Amino acid sequence: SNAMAKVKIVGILNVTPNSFHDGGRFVETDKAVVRARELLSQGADIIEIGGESTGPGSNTITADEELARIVPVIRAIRSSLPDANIAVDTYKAEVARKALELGATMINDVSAGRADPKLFGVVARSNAQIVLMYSKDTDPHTSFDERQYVDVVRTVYDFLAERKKAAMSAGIPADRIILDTGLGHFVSSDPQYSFQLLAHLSDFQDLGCKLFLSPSRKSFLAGNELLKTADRLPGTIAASAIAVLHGADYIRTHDVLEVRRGCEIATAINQPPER
Amino acid sequence: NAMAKVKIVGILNVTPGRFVETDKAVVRARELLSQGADIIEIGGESTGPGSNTITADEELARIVPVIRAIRSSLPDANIAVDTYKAEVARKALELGATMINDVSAGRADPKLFGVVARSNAQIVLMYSKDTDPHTSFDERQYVDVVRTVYDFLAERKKAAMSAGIPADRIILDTGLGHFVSSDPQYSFQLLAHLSDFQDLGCKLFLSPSRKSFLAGNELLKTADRLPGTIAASAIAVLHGADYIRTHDVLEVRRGCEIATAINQPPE
Ligand SMILES: [Cl-]
Ligand SMILES: [K+]
Repeated sequence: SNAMAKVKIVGILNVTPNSFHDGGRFVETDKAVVRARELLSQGADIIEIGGESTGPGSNTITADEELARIVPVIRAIRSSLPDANIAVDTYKAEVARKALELGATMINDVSAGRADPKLFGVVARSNAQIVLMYSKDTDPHTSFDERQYVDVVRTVYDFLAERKKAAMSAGIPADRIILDTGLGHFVSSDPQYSFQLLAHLSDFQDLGCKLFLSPSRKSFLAGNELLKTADRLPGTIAASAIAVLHGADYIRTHDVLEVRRGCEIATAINQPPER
Repeated sequence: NAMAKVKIVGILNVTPGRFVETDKAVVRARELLSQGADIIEIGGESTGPGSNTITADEELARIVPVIRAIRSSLPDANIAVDTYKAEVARKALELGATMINDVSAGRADPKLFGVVARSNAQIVLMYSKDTDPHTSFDERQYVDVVRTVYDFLAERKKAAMSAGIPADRIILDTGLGHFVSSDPQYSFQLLAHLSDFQDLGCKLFLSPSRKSFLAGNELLKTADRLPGTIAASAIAVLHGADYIRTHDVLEVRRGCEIATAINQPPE
């Protein structure tokens, strides 16, 4: 029949220790597992585990520290929740390699394969999907910068087409390549460009890949009131629903319950009558 | 011998119909005073990242009814106005404000210094990395942020005095957060070396006030920045701050009292 599939909701699971010094890792691992269960309980389809933040102001960490953070978490989830689908947010080949050996089935590379020349190969030799994100910066840690564009849609489309080609040349087929236009500071600290990408998201379907976006209480949702993170849930729901309406196949979020429910409405609007 | 406590400046933002704002504004003003604020700083125009310009008429429409309401209901309240517009400062001073905080340090409106010169009010000159009063998201780097900010404040104090404002009515703010840089390290460096600014001979005013430079390694959002704000505000006082601007009057006043006590020499 003509049934439109629901969007896949990607729950964000960031593993960041509280204590700066050594010790207290079992406690942090246990906390991450509890959060993973809650994400699944709220209806997340994929749990995206990351040990290194890449938003503005974020610190770079070594592959060893990154693995020390996520490995115990991945192992605990795969062991107790084997039904759960795990994605790993990393730009390092060594980290991706280990994550894939442990059962992760998706790698989300904020640098679209530019940070580590070996990452595409690692993904190619697995059956994992790769999410290629557009970023205005070469460095995987994005900057606060009010970048301007003549036409952001063209710039991002051209970048994603080139990264898709590069991934395919490295051995990853098109059916395992997912594209993310980026939103917020990854695109620009000037919010207009994020809204323009959302308006024209359907144009990206021509690249022949599933689409992944993360409005997720980002900067661009501040609006006229200059709303801070705590007040951006309605805007996050609206932007995520509109993204689904315009073609998003995956929505990444910290607010699984609410964003899943808002996106269900977008899917229902896109659902043609059963006749 | 007894060192005076810092003056706490309570933030009262009047940024959104119109009339539904004033009784609520008076209620908040009363609460700021109840918590121990010495000055109520009314601001009708946001100047943080992503903000846009509002007209002088719109700014006046926002703040004037609030100033009038506070003067009437809370006559003992000292009022400051956060504005870069001469026309707005002029009206605020006529109505009783005794302090004008200019995020542009007199650069945005060539007539603002003259307006303040022709009053008995104090002016707060803040350092901003941008010429436009609405600050940008920009990870501005510096070879020596303390030297850059010090020289900027010196030049601005000189301009204020040239316009007719005496040194005893000039207050300096190094800026913190995005005004200095979207890279947090520079805000911490200014707090470390705040005592160096005492050489300019003016009282010092700072506003850590839950700014994003306080996010730290955990990338803490606003709701979780109170401990950092308390620590930063207390260290600012320890290092020479005469005024601390905040939304959290009670807690910041109490934390700052500890810094004052640490600065109190023995008997
Ligand atoms: Cl420099
Ligand atoms: K303001």
